[PDB]
Amino acid sequence: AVLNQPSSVSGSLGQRVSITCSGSSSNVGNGYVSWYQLIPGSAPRTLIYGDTSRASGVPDRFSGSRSGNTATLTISSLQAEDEADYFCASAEDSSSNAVFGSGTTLTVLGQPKSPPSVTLFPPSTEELNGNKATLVCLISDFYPGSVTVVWKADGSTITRNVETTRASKQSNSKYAASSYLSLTSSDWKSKGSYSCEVTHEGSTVTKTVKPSEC
Amino acid sequence: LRESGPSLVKPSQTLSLTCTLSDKAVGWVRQAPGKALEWLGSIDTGGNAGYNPGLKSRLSITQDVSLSVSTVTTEDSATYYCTTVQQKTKKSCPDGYTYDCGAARRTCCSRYDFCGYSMYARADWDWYCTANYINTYEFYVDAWGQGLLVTVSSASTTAPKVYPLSSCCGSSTVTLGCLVSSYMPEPVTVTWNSGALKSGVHTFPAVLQSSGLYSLSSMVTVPTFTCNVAHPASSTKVDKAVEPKSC
Repeated sequence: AVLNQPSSVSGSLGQRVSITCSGSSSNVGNGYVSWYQLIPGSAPRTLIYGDTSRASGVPDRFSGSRSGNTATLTISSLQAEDEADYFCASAEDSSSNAVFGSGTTLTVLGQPKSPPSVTLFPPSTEELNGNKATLVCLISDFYPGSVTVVWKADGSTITRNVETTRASKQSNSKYAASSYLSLTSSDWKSKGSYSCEVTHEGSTVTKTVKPSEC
Repeated sequence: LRESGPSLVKPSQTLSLTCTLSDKAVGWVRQAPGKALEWLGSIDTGGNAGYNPGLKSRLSITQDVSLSVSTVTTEDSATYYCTTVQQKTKKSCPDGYTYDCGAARRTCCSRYDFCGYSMYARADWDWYCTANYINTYEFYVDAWGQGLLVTVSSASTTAPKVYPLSSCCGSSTVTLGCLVSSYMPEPVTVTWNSGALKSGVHTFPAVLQSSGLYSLSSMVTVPTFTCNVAHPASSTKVDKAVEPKSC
């Protein structure tokens, strides 16, 4: 048995959002549900216990409700620091047996668009003291969080040996990502220029390193 | 709250952690990567302990709090949390029997004039009274721990080699980094100047090349600087200095 939740919910900043939690008489119908918030890198924080008892430190914007076999959690006056996964929970057939909802990820829209900052690092002397060369392209401080990255070498797109991470939120609620080019030392000194091309909302930022001038 | 234990165990072994006074009820919640929260076990003040029925058989919890799972498999790789639980069971007269008679009789009655009667003392007792009860359970989690990710794998703990990241000498806002390359498994923690430098720091998510080895970078922005990398699976703590290029 598992409690059904919507996969995701989204709203504009300062607004209201609602998340359901549909169970049965064995679990949700038998009493009062519980809610928890998970932000990546942060420990989960209890949001509501009982049908409506606000958490020990949660503000008034969060609200709870229940009608029948489905419970709903409400978030008013949305903020940017409320992007998180929210989990409903309750007990079934035992007071020390718990069941959780499938989870719901909330995203607040309408934040100011920001262009990405790009920094392209050359291989370190110690890494080139083996015979590997890793170029590191660090993308940061962009919104929305969807960039595309291509690598160039001597006016030609590089197809092989490229790995890029998905974008993740920062502490200032802007997005960041990184891309890696993994070569040998002989290949690093083989070509004359390497470029990291980052595309975001129809606009491109390009950084270049030259193995001769580093 | 604080959980402690190994970050990597081989398949078909036992995984044991510990939580770090005794005037509370602590429970263990685990979450596989991307999956939903999964209840494991609780522990009250009196020594009792409630478990997931499906995961009870391979689970235990004993300390003077420390848990233990048996014959772990790849499906046991998860982030294990230590929570502060607050369970409660409340027996209630099945409603209809509007009057809850005392504890001496341990019965519920539709009319109060039948409360001073033991079970089946009166021939009419069966219609207006019963001895059963309605069992309703309440539960939540008072507090949480940060979590300790434990990875189950047949792979061997490979420690990372950290490299400094500095720009080619070719100016208004300096940017340095630290490349933690080729480690296994997750996670690693990067701070700067032992944490004295908190502003302008981002530690990117990890990447996985074809070799199955993780790499990640941490960047710092500034107007010397030493990044501190730590890998618990290899007991490794490196403090590599980032010295800028002369040129």
